Amino acid sequence: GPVPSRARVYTDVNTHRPREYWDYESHVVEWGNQDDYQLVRKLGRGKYSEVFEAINITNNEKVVVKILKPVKKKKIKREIKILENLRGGPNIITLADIVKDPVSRTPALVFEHVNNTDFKQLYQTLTDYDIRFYMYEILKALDYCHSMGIMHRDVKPHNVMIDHEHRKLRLIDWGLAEFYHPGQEYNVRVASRYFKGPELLVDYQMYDYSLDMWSLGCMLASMIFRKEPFFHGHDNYDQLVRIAKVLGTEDLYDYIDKYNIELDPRFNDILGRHSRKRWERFVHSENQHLVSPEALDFLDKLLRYDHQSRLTAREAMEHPYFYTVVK
Ligand SMILES: O=C1c2ccc(O)c(O)c2C(=O)c2c(O)ccc(O)c21
Repeated sequence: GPVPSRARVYTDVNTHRPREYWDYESHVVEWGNQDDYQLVRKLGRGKYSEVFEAINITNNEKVVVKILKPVKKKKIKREIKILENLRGGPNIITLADIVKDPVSRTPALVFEHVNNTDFKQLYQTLTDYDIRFYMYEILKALDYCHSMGIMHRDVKPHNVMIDHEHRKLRLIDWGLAEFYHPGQEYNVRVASRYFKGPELLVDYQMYDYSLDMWSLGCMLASMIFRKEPFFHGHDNYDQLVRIAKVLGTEDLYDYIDKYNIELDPRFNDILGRHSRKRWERFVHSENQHLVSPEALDFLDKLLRYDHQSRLTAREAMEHPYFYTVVK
C-alpha cells in the first residue's frame, strides 16, 4: 500500500492546540442580527453559496454577504471555525459577522468589503514588479494559514481578491480549507482542475500545505508566461498528461514510485514518454518583460511532482525573486 507522508513544516501545530481549536464539529456559532444587513446586488453563485454586495446599516459600511447553500452540512462549521481562527492574519479575508438567513434557512457569512478588479482583466495589466508584489502578498496569507495548522486547498485567481488602486489583496473562499493533522488521509476532490496538484491527480490522500504551493506555482506560470490557464487539461486525466508534457514522464514515475502509488491504468494509452522541458521554452516576445532568471528559478522550485520537494511558503518569501520588491 502507499508509503506515508508528512509536512516538513508546522507538522504538529494542531496536536499541541486545545481541542476547541481544530474540532469544528463542536463549535457553537455566535449569531449576530440579520436586520443589520441589507442585500444590494448579487455578485456570484458558486457550487456552495450565493454572494452579495450588502450594506451594514449600523455603520453604513459596504460588506459582502455569502449565503451558504443547504448542502454538505459539515463544511459549514469547518469554514466558520477556520475563518475565526485566522481572523486578523495578514491578507486573510475578515469574517465580520454570522447571521441566520430567514429565506434560505442557512448561515450567511458577512465579510469585510473588498473592491476587486476581475482577474482576467487584471492579469492582462500586471507589470513584472506588480506580479512579484502580489505574489509576496499571497505568500503572506499562505504562510500565516500554514503556520496556524490550515491548508486552503483552493488557491486560484478567482479566490485572490485584489484592490489594485489601494494595492491590497485578500485570500477568500475558505470553504474547502482543512486542518492539517499528520498522517490523516484527505479527499482528493478538492481545488479546481487547472490548479490540482499531482498528488490529487494520482489519488494520493496523505497530502499537506504543499498542495497550496503547487497551485500558487500554476498561478505564477499563468502570469509570467501570459497563458491562462498554464496547464490546460480537458479533464483530470488529461490534466496530468499536460503536466507530464512539461515536467516529463521519468520524474512522474520517480514520484509515484517513491510513494509506492500506481497510475490508473487508463493512463496506459494516453500518457506517452516525455522529456522534462527547460522553462525558457515558454518565453516569447509577448511575455519576455515578465520573465527573468529569478522568476524561472522560483517557478521551477514550486512546480515539483514531489509535494515534499516544493518550497514552503516561508522559503518562497526568502527567494531572490522578491529582492526587488520594497519591504
Ligand atoms: O468579496 C468576496 C468574497 C469574500 C469572502 C469569501 O469567502 C468569498 O467566497 C467571496 C466571494 O466569493 C466574492 C465574489 O464571488 C465576488 C466578489 C466578491 O467581493 C467576493
